[PDB]
Amino acid sequence: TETVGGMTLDLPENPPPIPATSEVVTATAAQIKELTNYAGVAATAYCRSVVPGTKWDCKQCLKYVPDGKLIKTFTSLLTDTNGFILRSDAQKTIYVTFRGTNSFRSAITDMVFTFTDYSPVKGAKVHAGFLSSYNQVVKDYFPVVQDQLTAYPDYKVIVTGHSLGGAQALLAGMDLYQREKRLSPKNLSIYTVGCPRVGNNAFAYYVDSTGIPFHRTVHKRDIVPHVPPQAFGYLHPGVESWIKEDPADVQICTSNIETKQCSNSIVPFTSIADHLTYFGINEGSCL
Repeated sequence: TETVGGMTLDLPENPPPIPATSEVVTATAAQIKELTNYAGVAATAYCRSVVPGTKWDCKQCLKYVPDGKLIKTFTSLLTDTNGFILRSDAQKTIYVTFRGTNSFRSAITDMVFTFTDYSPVKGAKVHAGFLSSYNQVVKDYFPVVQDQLTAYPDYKVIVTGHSLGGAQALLAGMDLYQREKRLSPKNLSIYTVGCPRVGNNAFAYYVDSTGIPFHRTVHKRDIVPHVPPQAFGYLHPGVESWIKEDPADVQICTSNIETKQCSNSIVPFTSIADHLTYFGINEGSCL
């Protein structure tokens, strides 16, 4: 079938098997568990009972944050960007979670690569679409994170998303770092699953300079972390955790600028199907 940026949407038959990986370190069980748990939280955003239902009783909800309390949900129609803030007293965590559209295949096939300037950092540019969506939802969530952190000032803030939601997560994390001075690398972290590239080289260097931990989990041959194209100027910051095969073969490329050794090693034999499951958790349909 079809390609985007030279990469398949549907996997051929007889793709080269995924090549063995021998810096790059195997994730421990504990690290896998933690990536899994925040992948699960990200998955709940696609549940209509959560947004806009405003309940926390979904399957992955009670599995990963059993004592969760929804503080706020929000939706921007124009790009179908949705999210929530949730607090766990048991885990001492304030969660900021986002998605974009659940129409994944069209979203990738129609995506346009145009940059807008990233105004906090001269020379830095981010995908114009992602940034417009962010500028809609920031009004909804930012005051609420400030308010919860005032009320629970010892809690950490975890920002998580799948797919286009991962783009919102990273933009939120950078905004929180910029404007909420009570947050730093000690108490703020960003986790994503199937995150596309979000900005240019300078944006990526900036993100790395903040020291805010940005985790990019990528599931086997998932196309989405490979768009938009590097050749257009885009570059991933963050540390890639690449699920090659569960339950134990998850490889960490510890460098904070994307490398050739994790999921970029399977390009251009990618798939949209691989975008839909992370650690056995369905991402996109609340299954």
